Amino acid sequence: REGILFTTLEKLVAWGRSNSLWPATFGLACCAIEMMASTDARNDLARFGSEVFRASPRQADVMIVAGRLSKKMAPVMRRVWEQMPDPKWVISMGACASSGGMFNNYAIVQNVDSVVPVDVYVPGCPPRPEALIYAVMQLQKKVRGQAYNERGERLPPVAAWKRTRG
Amino acid sequence: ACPAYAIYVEPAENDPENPVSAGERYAKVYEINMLRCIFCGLCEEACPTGAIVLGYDFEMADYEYSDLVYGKEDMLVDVVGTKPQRREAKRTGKPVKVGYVVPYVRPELEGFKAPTEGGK
Amino acid sequence: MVRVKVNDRIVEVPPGTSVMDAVFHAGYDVPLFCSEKHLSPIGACRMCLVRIGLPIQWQPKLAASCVTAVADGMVVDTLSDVVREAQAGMVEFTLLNHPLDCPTCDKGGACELQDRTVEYGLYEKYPLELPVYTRFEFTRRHVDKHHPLSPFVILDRERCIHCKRCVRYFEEVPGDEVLDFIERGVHTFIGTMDFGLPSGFSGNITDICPVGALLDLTARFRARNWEMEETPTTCALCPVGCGITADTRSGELLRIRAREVPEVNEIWICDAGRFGHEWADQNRLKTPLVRKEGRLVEATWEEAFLALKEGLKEARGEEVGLYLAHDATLEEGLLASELAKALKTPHLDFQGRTAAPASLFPPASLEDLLQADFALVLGDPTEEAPILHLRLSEFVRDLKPPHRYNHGTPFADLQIKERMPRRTDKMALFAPYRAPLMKWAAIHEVHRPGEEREILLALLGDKEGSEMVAKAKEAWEKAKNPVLILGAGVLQDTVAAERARLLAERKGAKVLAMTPAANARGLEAMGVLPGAKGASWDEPGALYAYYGFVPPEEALKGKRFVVMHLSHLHPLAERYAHVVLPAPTFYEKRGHLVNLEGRVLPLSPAPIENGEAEGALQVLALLAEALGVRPPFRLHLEAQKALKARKVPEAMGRLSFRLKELRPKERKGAFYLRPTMWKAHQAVGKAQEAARAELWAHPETARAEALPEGAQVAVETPFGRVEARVVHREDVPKGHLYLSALGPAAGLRVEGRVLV
Amino acid sequence: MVRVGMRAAPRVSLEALKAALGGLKLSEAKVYLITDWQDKRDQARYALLLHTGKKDLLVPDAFGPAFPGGEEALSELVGLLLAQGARRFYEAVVSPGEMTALLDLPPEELLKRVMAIANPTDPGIYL
Amino acid sequence: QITPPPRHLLETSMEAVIYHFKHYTEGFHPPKGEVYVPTESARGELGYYIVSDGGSMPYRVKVRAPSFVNLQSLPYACKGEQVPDMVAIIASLDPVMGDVDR
Amino acid sequence: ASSERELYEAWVELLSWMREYAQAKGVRFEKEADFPDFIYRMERPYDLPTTIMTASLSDGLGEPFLLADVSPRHAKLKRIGLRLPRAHIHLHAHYEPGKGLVTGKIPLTKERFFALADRAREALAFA
Amino acid sequence: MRLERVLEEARAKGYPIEDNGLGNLWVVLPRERFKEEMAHYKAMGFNFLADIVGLDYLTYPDPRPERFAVVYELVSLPGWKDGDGSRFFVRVYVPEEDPRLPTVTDLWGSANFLEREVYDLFGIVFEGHPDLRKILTPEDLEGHPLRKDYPLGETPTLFREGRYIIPAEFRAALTGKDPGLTFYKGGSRKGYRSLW
Ligand code: SF4
Ligand code: SF4
Ligand code: SF4
Ligand code: SF4
Ligand code: SF4
Ligand code: FES
Repeated sequence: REGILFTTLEKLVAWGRSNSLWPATFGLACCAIEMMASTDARNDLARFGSEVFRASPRQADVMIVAGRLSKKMAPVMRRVWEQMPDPKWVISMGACASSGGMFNNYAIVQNVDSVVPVDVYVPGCPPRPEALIYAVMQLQKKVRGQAYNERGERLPPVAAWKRTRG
Repeated sequence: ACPAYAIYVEPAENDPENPVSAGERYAKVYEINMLRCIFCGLCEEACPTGAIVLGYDFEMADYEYSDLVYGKEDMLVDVVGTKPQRREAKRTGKPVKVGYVVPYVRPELEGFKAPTEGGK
Repeated sequence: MVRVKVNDRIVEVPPGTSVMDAVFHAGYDVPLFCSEKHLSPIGACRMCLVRIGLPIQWQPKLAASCVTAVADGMVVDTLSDVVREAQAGMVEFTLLNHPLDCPTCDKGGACELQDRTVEYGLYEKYPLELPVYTRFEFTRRHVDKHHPLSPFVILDRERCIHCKRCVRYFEEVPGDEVLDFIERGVHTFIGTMDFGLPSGFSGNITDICPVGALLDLTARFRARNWEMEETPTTCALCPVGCGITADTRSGELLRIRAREVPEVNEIWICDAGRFGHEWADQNRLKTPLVRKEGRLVEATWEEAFLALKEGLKEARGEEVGLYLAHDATLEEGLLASELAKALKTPHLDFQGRTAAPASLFPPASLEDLLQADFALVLGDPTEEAPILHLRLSEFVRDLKPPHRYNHGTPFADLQIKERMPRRTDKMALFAPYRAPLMKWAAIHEVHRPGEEREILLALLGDKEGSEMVAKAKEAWEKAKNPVLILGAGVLQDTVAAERARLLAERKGAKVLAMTPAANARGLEAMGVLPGAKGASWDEPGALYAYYGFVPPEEALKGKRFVVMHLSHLHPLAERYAHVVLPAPTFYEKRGHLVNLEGRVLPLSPAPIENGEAEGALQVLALLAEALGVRPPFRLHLEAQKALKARKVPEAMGRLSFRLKELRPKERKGAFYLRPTMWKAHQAVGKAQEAARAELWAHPETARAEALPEGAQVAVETPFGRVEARVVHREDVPKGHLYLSALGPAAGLRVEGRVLV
Repeated sequence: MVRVGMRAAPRVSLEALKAALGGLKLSEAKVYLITDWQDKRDQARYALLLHTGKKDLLVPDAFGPAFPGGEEALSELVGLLLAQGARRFYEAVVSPGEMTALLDLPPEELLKRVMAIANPTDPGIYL
Repeated sequence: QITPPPRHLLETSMEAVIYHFKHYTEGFHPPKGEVYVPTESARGELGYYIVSDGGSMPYRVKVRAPSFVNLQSLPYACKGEQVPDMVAIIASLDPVMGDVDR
Repeated sequence: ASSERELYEAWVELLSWMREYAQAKGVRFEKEADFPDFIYRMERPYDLPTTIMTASLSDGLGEPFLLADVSPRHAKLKRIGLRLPRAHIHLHAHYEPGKGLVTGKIPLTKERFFALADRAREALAFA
Repeated sequence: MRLERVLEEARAKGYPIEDNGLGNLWVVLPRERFKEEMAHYKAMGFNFLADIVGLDYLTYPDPRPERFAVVYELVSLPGWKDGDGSRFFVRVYVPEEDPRLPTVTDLWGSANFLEREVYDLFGIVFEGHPDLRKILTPEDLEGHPLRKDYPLGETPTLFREGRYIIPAEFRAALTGKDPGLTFYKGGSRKGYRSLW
């Protein structure tokens, strides 16, 4: 029941969800290859708990928006995001997803927070694979409830808990 | 020359008694949106004083858009680390540890503090 | 017409065409430093050099195409290898001693030198041979840097390439020789002993200097030229409405510049229009206020309109006042007029309405002025309609409108020679003081206030005036097509305007009416004038009223409900107004205005941070609904349709409208409200002390009233209390004190008293 | 294309929008919530452009929490659009200097510009 | 006009500052004309149809996207093949959709 | 040769002299222009002791009455030059080793500079 | 080789031949003769159809016959049966209010997708197409992006305290018709070309 209502139990389940981040592959653009390189045999996102990679949205919690989110893919991704279990986290990978990138035009959503609740933002073009590990570590200590912004605020464990989805 | 248009410069006049820049003009506001920045190098290639020059840190992921606009005093050579790194050093009591090592820093980065080849 | 050939092309062209202008007319190009639009060309920069054949018989040496006339069937070569060689050489000579300040130069990308250099320099000399940019490896010229010549103008004597544009302008266009060189040879640098920059047209050199020597101090170190957000619009401070270009970036007004529109102003702006922009973005009202507990508090729009409904629930249509501001667009005046048709009230007016309507008279085209024979002026153009002075500089020198080429205003008009003589016999001026233009109008008689009407009588010929007045009568007679120019005193003094109308009809002659209000002729044309009762913009007659400016303090007293639509907050409002709302400035509105020559000019909106404002259109649409009367206007498009229906022509189209009704008012003459170019609300930053109030007196009158040469004397007027620096002047008649009326209260005579 | 409501009057604009909306079927209509300042929704203001395909509807910058009680009106508004069958919600980001003049442009320019610049939005962020 | 000035003489010549400034703000203006050059990519024939109008920015840039025309052969290729083989027969073509959609 | 250094060094001394005069007579001294090969040096080395190349003694009205310039680090025929505006007065100072700073062959003493500046103050300044 | 024979065939047919000094050839065919001529072009052995590039000449400083211009690219593979290697372009102007052009689907199936793109990017409808279905832009998108009267749709870049940038009013680089920040553009910045 939501991972709450005991001081030890919420710490425990937050620990589990933090290190057991099961990525949901959503490769969009050239960010995708520097995403996969965070799993190659120089630098693997295969230690923290993300070795296995369930392409299914019904089985993976972290959605890595790796590339430009073109508008014709937005509504589809929409349902794909709703086709995730509720304990889900959404990372915005790359400049084109986090921001509009250099493609300031009619074609691209200029910030993916519009359609999906973003957990962590990561600048870069392409973000070095180790920066992707840094972003998942950021998300790690966020879902543990150990993350603070520049204004001093603690951030909720799971973004996408605060939106009247519909 | 910024092809992504992430650089905004509000200028001002040097105060001769306590000047900040070498000429008669300095940058009162220098903010760069790391989410817009596509990391070209044209800013470095156009800078005639070598002031703005790309560095090395990549551990810059943060949680909030409006916090990813790095400011002048968040990029001056005096500083040691990225914004989330400094914020963690404050909320943690643990000094900044850079997660990269390089054989050496360029001359154009005079002053840039980094681990250098193992001399230390 | 005359035949010319540019390197491959044949052009028909009128004779007086400069070779450079014909070259551009063929679509070709040549560097340009010495010559300029509307300036007397002299071969100085030696940049315009072309090849000329006059038979194939090439000229022995290269002819200065900027100052070389054209002949029928003359061959012009601008592409010869030798031509580009010489052009690059001259460019290198010019660039020799520049201070290397481009990065910190606020002229930035908009430096004619930069562009001509990047165009013609470094001809491919004959491989991947290592090129060298500069050969001169000696020490460069260094002189005094960033010297403010005036609170508006900055001077960097290093960057000057010693063209003649600024001094040639100052001699020719304003007729104020307040700038010239000091030394000669290479040591030459610019200086003056006239430091305040007396000419009220000083700012325009700011734009002309092809280098960053002379810059706009008020826009120093804000942004680079290409970075600024450019919105072209029209300045509505005074009725000539020059075309301007407003540069804004990041929500605040950075810099105002001149926009070329030869119909009204060629490339010129007055110092007040161009440098008086600090007040737009500095401190202004962004929240509608409400008077509830004996004080003003920021309120929602809903609560403001609720209070409006309730305070006007029993508001009768014969007690509501509709008083608009002198910069009101055609749309606003038309809506107010239509509403007063519906909302039957006899008292509506606008801020700068004249007791004698300016619509009485046929508009005069300024190009018709250049073709005109004589100019009979009563009043001071420099203060009432500033750029007329500059247009007068074109007229009085026997200049005439150029032929309109394919590239518009010609680069080198041979009609303008240097140091041209200014005629003393082609115009006649009558002003209450020795007007600065009296230099060029020998026919002059310094009168006193309330004397105009008698001068007009004498010029009509029914009685005998002074020698000067009889001479002006004579010259007006001999003139076959003269132009009559009326000041603010006449337009506010019914009978004098009547006699002027009589003179300008009996002799076929157009009229220039210097309205104290900008869009006055449009509001008249759109129907803004009081009715029977007649509570005018200064009269405290109405019981409910809408005000868009600062009326006399006595105007407010007695009313039951008063609603002001301001942009800034005036103490007259936080103590007498019931509902105040934000109003956008003329910079940030959108619509059309009517010049004093009948030409409508657009206001495009500026991207300035207006706050939560709504245009006076929406304000009246909101105010009439509380009254039951459904307003016809809320948006701009319907306003454009109802305008075109009201028979107002397109932009730049001249609107023909005459008017026959006079509403005179007595004038209690003790103090004079001198018409001022500078406007009261412009006293911000660098205009603080420049747009100060002044009290001018004859030295005998000074000694009699004990007014020292430098005292800051406070004075009380129905228009408020203002303190003013005192000036002794020998031409002001005895017993009179000219108070500088820094508002659109020009030409008015009102009582008052001097506080201690 | 109609223009209903006024600036900074969430309740008046909302009630006029209820009345003028009626039983309009929005199965293929498009809703553009134009705003400024992409990130900071905490103080955001919102204008609405409703393109039904057969006629269009404009409401100026009168919605959003930047106005007192604007978020409650915006909540009712998005709930209303969702009730009538809307599926496609869009947000266009324009400069504050644009938003005000934009409502004075001809219908074709305003509508073309907005439909060109639109960002697909999750309506949940405004509920 | 084609290459920015060398970085060392920015402190010697005015012309250096002019060319650096203009090139990095405006750039250069090539002549009016259209151009194309082909090359061999890991996915076949590539080229740019570049129309320049004499301005500092190209008038139009069209890309001959090799994977874009190459993809038309999918219904033919995978016609009659197995369902699993529809994957290899795509991978055998090496598509890059950043190239195709473009 | 390397005398350049002492020249620039002596140049500093000259500036020092200038400042003293300004502080005595209560006249505004202003740093006019710095070294370009020091502003525009990006990674390049800079060996000069100061960054300032041109300065002046300005009256109350801002018009200078005494101007001084020194040749840059990379220019040929290195010198120091002096000028009186409006007075067609120009001086060419060198630095000869052992003797000192010379106007031609005449050494340039501090008191000579003071007399020239005082004459300038009395004569040229408007206020 | 077949390019030379195209030249000797067309020049007698009154077809102008556009050439820049770089080695690229344009052959302008009118609307009608286009279809049968290019059918013969395939019959001449033009196997390979590289490009179909759509052009909007609206904002070009010099005017042109028509707003839209469609260019096909015909080639002959050097390594096939009879490989010459002749590659050249065929330009055909298309009216703004008559965006008609018969398809080359019957000759090449390659123009299946390519032409569709031009119907997506431009208002050009290609007659004789198997299926003109919008390829790239979203289904609900209204209009044709690449024509100059269609906005690019830029969105401002954001900063800390109200400070923003609108790029189209920010860009310092000049297009062909933008005269520049001085009174005009001449010399190198009205076109520059080095002489080898
Ligand atoms: S940020 Fe760079 S690497 Fe990532 S999708 Fe955008 S262009 Fe590609
Ligand atoms: S690398 Fe420099 S020029 Fe490129 S986007 Fe970043 S700030 Fe702009
Ligand atoms: S200051 Fe400017 S306008 Fe005047 S002569 Fe020098 S370059 Fe020409
Ligand atoms: S005036 Fe022109 S050449 Fe001189 S520093 Fe300014 S932009 Fe550069
Ligand atoms: S003369 Fe009048 S309209 Fe022209 S700039 Fe000055 S105040 Fe504005
Ligand atoms: S010499 Fe200046 S252009 Fe003729």
